[PDB]
Amino acid sequence: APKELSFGARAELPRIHPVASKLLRLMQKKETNLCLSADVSLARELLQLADALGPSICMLKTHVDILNDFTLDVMKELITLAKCHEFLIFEDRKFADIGNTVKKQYEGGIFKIASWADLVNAHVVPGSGVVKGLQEVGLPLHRGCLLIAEMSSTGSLATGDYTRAAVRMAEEHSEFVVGFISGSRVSMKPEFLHLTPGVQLEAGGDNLGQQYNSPQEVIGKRGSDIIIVGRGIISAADRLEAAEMYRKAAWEAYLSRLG
Amino acid sequence: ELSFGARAELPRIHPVASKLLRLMQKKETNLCLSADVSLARELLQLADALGPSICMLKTHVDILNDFTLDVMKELITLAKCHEFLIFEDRKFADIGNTVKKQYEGGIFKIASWADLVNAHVVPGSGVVKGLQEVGLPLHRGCLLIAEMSSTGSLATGDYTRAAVRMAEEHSEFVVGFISGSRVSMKPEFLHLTPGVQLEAGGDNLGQQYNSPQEVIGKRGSDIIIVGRGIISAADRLEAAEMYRKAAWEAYLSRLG
Ligand SMILES: *c1c(F)c(=O)[nH]c(=O)n1[C@@H]1O[C@H](COP(=O)(O)O)[C@@H](O)[C@H]1O
Ligand SMILES: *c1c(F)c(=O)[nH]c(=O)n1[C@@H]1O[C@H](COP(=O)(O)O)[C@@H](O)[C@H]1O
Repeated sequence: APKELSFGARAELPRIHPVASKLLRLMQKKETNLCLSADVSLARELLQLADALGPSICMLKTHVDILNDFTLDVMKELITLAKCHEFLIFEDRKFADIGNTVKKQYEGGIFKIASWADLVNAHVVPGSGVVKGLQEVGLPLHRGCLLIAEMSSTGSLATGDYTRAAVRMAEEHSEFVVGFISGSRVSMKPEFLHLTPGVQLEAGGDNLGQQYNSPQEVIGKRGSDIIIVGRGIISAADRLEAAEMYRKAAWEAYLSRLG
Repeated sequence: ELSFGARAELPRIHPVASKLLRLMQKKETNLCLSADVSLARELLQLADALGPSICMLKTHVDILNDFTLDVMKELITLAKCHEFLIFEDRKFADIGNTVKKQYEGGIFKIASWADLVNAHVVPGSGVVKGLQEVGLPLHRGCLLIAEMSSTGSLATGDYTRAAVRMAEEHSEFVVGFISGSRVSMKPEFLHLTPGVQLEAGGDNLGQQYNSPQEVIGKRGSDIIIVGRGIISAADRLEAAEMYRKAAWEAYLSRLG
């Protein structure tokens, strides 16, 4: 490992992607490395959470394909909230098709994901055509992408050579790929962000293969940058205080690693 | 090697698989049309004209600019009229808890109109577990993606073997594979193969093509999935018939 740089300093690296630098600078300014996984089915609840929790988060992660009442105008309201509170919007679409198809899934259809999503993510299983296809729409739109190097779930096949393949692909598409979904630091290059889902304060899982680790384990011991938290926050009675708990945990773990 | 008709009757066969296998036998088609178009009107006109020639119509509804559930109602009507299955090529690849909602809910309500969906095995078996919580009650089936057609695909070796084990352990819901060749020896499982064209080639974004004769005849797969080879042709009906006769003959020759 080389000497660890603050988020603010990483935001200035020669090879940093513009989207990554925007993110890094608001993380430093706001003292948050928390990404909210806004896993709700109603546009109202999504906008209520984005508004109240916006001050506490660096990023709001969406699954637009589970919103019962999606319209583009809800994403307009979301963008306003993103601009007011200063967070990025990440559509967790986990693209996993051939380049020719992913291009259309990203740009078109009802969702027009590229129109409103600062970031998206993609699996590397199809080989590099998946990134090439996404790039063709993402680069003109000044967007970035995360590659899924590891998954949080039991029996995940994103291990060993697969994970190494994700890193190699990220390096080769640095004008579009800004980092990873992973459970650990997976690249030594500080220009890359590491975002980690499967995070809760308490040990446990769900009944469908999800596994949880703590913010201190993920950021502190495993070297990731940002925790992604859904149910840990969304299921809590006071979602604001839960968000603050996770923010303070992830931030302190980052400071101590720095540190 | 058993005929499609005989496989439809296998003791372990899923009811979706046997409905498919029966209509494949009856219609003499093992062609799945990959209806990769962005307009509902074009999708519907393709399904109607090409319906008699296909055993399955594969959609990407997330590419349809004018998706509505009424469009899917109109597609179901044609599916019943011409006798084909509807396959949403949604290539689910998230944790079990998420795919459940992506499959049942949101705008698309995929489970309400899709006979079949597919899923990547990368997340581990929870992806199947979550999908089957919605699909079993609705009497749907699922295909697991054991191999991909694209350049640099990581769905090889131990990955493919994992997909096969996962299928066999979820045989109540999983009916087969998306693969480039036969990956399983169990005749209850369907093999469907994308990356198929009559001519050698690929595209500019990593797609690779093999012929129906190579895929069905030499590699032991059951059904070809064909998109651009048909959709980009002037006369889509004659293109479909060319693909049908190729895939059908190749099957008969392997059966012989
Ligand atoms: C995506 C992914 F690629 C993983 O490896 N793990 C993972 O959980 N996801 C998605 O992240 C969120 C986790 O939410 P939680 O378990 O905190 O509620 C979910 O959106 C899931 O889709
Ligand atoms: C999906 C998949 F998992 C593969 O391994 N290969 C593959 O091509 N797909 C999808 O199949 C269709 C092939 O279309 P064509 O190249 O004939 O137009 C596409 O819908 C692609 O998404």
